[PDB]
Amino acid sequence: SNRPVMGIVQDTLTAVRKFTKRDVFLERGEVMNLLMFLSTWDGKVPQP
Amino acid sequence: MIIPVRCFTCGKIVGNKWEAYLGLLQAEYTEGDALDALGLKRYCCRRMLLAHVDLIEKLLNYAP
Amino acid sequence: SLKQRLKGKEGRVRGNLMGKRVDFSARTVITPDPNLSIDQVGVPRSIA
Amino acid sequence: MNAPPAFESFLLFEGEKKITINKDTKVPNACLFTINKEDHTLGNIIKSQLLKDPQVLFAGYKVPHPLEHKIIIRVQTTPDYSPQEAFTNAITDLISELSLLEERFRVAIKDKQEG
Amino acid sequence: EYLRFRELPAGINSIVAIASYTGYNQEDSVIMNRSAVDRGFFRSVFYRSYKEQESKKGFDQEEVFEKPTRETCQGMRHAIYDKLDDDGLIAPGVRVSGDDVIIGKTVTLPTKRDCSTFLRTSETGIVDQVMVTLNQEGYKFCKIRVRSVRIPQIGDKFASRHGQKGTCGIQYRQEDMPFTCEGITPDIIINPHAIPSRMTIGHLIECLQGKVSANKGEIGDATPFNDAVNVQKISNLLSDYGYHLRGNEVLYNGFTGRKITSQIFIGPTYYQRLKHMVDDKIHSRARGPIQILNRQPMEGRSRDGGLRFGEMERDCQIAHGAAQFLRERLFEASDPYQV
Amino acid sequence: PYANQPTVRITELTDENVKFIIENTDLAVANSIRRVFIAEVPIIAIDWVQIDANSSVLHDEFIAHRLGLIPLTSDDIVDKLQYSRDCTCEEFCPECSVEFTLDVRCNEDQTRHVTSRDLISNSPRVIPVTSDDILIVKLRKGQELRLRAYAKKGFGKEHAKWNPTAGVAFEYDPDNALRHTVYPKPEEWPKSEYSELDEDESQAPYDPNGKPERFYYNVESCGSLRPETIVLSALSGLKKKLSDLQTQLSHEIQSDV
Amino acid sequence: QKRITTPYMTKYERARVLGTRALQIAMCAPVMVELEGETDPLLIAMKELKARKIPIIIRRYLPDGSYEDWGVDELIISD
Amino acid sequence: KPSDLHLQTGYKVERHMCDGDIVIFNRQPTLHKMSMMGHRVRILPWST
Amino acid sequence: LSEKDVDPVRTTSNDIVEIFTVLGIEAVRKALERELYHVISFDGSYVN
Amino acid sequence: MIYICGECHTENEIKSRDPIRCRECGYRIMYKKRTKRLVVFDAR
Amino acid sequence: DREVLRVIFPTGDSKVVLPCNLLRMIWNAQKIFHINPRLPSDLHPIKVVEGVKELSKKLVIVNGDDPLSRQAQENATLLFNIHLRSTLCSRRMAEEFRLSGEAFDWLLGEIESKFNQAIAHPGEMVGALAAQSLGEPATQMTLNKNVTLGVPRLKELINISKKPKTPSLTVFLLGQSARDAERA
Ligand SMILES: [Zn+2]
Ligand SMILES: [Zn+2]
Ligand SMILES: [Zn+2]
Repeated sequence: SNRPVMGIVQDTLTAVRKFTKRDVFLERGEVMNLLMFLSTWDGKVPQP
Repeated sequence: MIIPVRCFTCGKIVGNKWEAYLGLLQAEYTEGDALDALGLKRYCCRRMLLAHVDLIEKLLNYAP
Repeated sequence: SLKQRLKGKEGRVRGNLMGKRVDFSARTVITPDPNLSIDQVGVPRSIA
Repeated sequence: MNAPPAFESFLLFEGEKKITINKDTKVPNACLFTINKEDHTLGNIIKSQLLKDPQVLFAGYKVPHPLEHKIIIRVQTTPDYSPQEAFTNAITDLISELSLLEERFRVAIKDKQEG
Repeated sequence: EYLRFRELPAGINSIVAIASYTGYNQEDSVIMNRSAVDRGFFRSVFYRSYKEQESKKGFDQEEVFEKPTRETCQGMRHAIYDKLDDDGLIAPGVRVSGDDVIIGKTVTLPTKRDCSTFLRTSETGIVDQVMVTLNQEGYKFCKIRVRSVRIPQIGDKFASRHGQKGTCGIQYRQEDMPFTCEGITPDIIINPHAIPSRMTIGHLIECLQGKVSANKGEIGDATPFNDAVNVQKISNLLSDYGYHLRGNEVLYNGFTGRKITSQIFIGPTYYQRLKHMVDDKIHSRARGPIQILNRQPMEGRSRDGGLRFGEMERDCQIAHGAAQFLRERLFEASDPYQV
Repeated sequence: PYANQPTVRITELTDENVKFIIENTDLAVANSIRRVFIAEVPIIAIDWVQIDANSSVLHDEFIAHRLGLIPLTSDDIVDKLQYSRDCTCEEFCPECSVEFTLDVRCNEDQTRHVTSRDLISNSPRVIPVTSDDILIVKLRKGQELRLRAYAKKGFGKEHAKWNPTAGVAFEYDPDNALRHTVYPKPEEWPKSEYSELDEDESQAPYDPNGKPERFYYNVESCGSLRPETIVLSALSGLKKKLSDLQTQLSHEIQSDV
Repeated sequence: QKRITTPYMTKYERARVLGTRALQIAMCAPVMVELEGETDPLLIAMKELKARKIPIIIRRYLPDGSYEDWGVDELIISD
Repeated sequence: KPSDLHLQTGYKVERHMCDGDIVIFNRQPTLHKMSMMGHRVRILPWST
Repeated sequence: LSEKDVDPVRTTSNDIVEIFTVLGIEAVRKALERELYHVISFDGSYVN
Repeated sequence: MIYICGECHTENEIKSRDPIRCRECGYRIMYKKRTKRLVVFDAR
Repeated sequence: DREVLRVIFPTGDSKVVLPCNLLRMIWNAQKIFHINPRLPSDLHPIKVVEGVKELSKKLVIVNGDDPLSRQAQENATLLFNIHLRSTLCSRRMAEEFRLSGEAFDWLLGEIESKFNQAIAHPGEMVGALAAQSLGEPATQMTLNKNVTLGVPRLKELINISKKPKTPSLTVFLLGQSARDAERA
């Protein structure tokens, strides 16, 4: 069906919807924790 | 089978409370009152005694 | 008879030529691991 | 059948380093600290103590896998400050806080016990 | 009351939190409390009995119980025959592992072949009982019970009483588990995503009623068609014990100690450990024995058989275009032959 | 030099629990403290059982499981005792373990309750906490239990039997001023025992600059250690882990250069 | 010359060329590319494929019975 | 005996499956192409 | 189809055999595609 | 080779040749006695 | 091309399946080369016309210069070429996309590169692919005016049967009968 066969499912899908809401704000410490789990991260913290 | 030594959730000792719990029930205590009398405040520990089945008593009926 | 041996799902052709039991294969229960990559499989040491 | 020994989560097997330091090539003044047989206990306090250092730009830790017993701590400091120096100062600050906490808890016990 | 379920229960009341904690309970998986398991939570015994009979039938052929010496007896295996007692029977209280001989049986050769009983490869237990008697045929008859203790592992099946089965995906210690302000950690964490599609609302009501039962000290009544019991009534009772009326509690992350933003539905639920344990299903094959007729890997886990690479698996590899791997599975790894 | 300056207030101190408040700490330090109460406070527990006779209805390792969970007095002897892995002796010795004996025969018609009071230690400093008594097994007439056990040092990170706590209540921001938890209907939620709010309001006003600074504890003791000893042992043990870590870090820094 | 088949290497040719070359390397065949700290025969074959140094000719059989011989260097690798 | 344990070129060592080993990992019924996919082996300490 | 006031261009039968014997092999090729497409796409599923 | 009778609980020495049967009550179900070898249980 | 499309899609459904996503490729070019939609473009309209003509020759499905090969090549890429022409037209390249010369040259390269990657690979077991592609959906089909559908209908199509379970005949009225219920 010329489309992906696997996607984001269950927790990650339910959480990514909450995560990308307009009113989700992360503190400096919270952000640095998440970037630890980003294998492709360039090591540069973006401007908040 | 036998009263677990510790509460599964928090690790409080409950294996010294089964006989006391039975005695309190013999004294017309309600189950909730008997658990309170024994100091089991967290409902995890109350679960241990309130739901225990003492099958070891049945097993002692069979001759060794 | 000979005819019975060759026909059917469990017959000689379908059961032993089109499909067959193989060496170097393992089977066990599967559990989630969000810390693996999509292209990784966590394997017990006993199977390895 | 495949159950690891319970002690394997806090005991180092022979030839295992408790902590190793690896420079982070992506950005300057960044090092990765791989600590063996440690969990969120030390990872969280070290990370939170580092975030209190104004010269630390990035502080973060992770347990790469719960079945493994490693914590990776990533520290990035300012050019005039070393990640290793930040790490040592963070532990001394934690040790000072814990030692002070021990002394003040002992006094509290004595006051409570006395009356 | 009439099923005698109280007298012979088949489960444990578990503090169950319905939460997405670390992703290890997704897709009908379960997070278990390692500390609770260390305290006997869902610990079980597996008893397996082996029966062996020595029968003499034939002009000079007979079977006896004895320790088969590698020289005297023809048949032999790489197992260990040292555990056997002089009478060919292992003794109670002896630890036995895979490839161990529990019954030493020798059949006189027309010197003598070995028909000794080998303990199941996966099984690793302790000989519990060794019963010897005469069977219905009058021949000497031995039954040996091997006792193995099964501590809940990752991969063991657990179900509530509402069709919500799931294997254990990971076990966290008490400090790693999320806790309430009272220090209560869940024994089991199930994913919230198991509830919506399945619509096992009775699971949520049992958890709410279980919380009231444990706090009140009364066994709750969940008889189906009972107007005297409503969710609102149960919720009102729960409020009287200092809990949120809907069974939610503020939980703290065990790794960081921070309050979780969402309050977690947590309470006692009766779970049951299912017979299906991973250690009874894990099976690995790497050049095992082959069957006589087809000269292909044997069948069955107990026979160290190979997994079937069936037509569907073959059709799949054709679509992949992996001609060589298809040749490995269907020729090289099954029955390579020359004519 | 950015160390915190924590203050301690002990609210309640009994033989079973210690209730205290820590102020001016980070949440990570407060959480690591409770997390050490449970997993890294050493005590002495039975970890080696050798059963000579067991005619009871409970199989051998059923009994051994209970023996391990029986709390033993560990208040001061635990510090003296060495870890059997660290000790240079054979399997066991008095400097790394405590020997226990249990020899009960039932010959009366009345059921015989084998309790922790029937466990006899070779060292008076390490005894079952109950000496009601914890029930190990019930014996029928003609049944006996004869075993010897060795209790060794350990902490909860290995097995829950070395966890000295019976529940560590931990709390902060009882009025939810930081909004670390968002209540869909705050009016529906019971007030915390440490809540300083009036009956009319359910939440403290949001504090944009607030941080978790005050933490409430209720460390209940299984009995192996006094509740105040668990806290002190945790604080020194957590400090030991950090000091041990820094020694390794010093070598690694020196080795690289 | 006079080739009608695609100038690109197919995914099936890449899979077999790499697998076949890896076995040759694993059997002590000379490595056409310069390797630095590479010991896996399959990774070495990948370097040769990228360098277009695999000494293998792919013979593509056409339905009519004829074939076209392509050098691995001639074909366009997907990467 | 180490003499028989001495390796020389052309020998094959049937070594244990290790991290990064490529395996085919299948769930039945095998209905389409994604029912059998290749995975890199990661060794983890349990039986699933 | 031969009936008056009946469109002989769009009037179609869902019976594949009827199409073959009336319209030919190419018509049934198209009709077979449409009928198979109907069952696949009936529930919104898409196949290339 | 001591055998405990399944009914009267009497230890009986039976060789590999003599029939298996209680000396006292003649019961036909025997049980091997617990091995003298002592197994070590971790109390976990 | 517009009239050819009307024949191919009489229903007027413009949704098609084609190799290269031209609209996203243009979007990528705008971001890569920082195209400013407000400013006038430096891309000559003729370069668009000539560039697309050159691109069409590079996208070859049926190679060969003989008339039979040329016609098949024209037919094989007819739909894509129509889509390519109606997207990379000079009017639109200057009116909404506003691509520059550098961006357009990159765009032509991407279409060629992505189109060649879309060509079916010799040795592809497309029959097995089709069987699984039409069989996997069957595992989610239901079983049973009313017309047979789902698995039971799929069987009738592949088990071609003299007597279908629910034979039917869709009749379309030709003259005034179509628009008059009484006459229908
Ligand atoms: Zn409890
Ligand atoms: Zn010692
Ligand atoms: Zn007898």
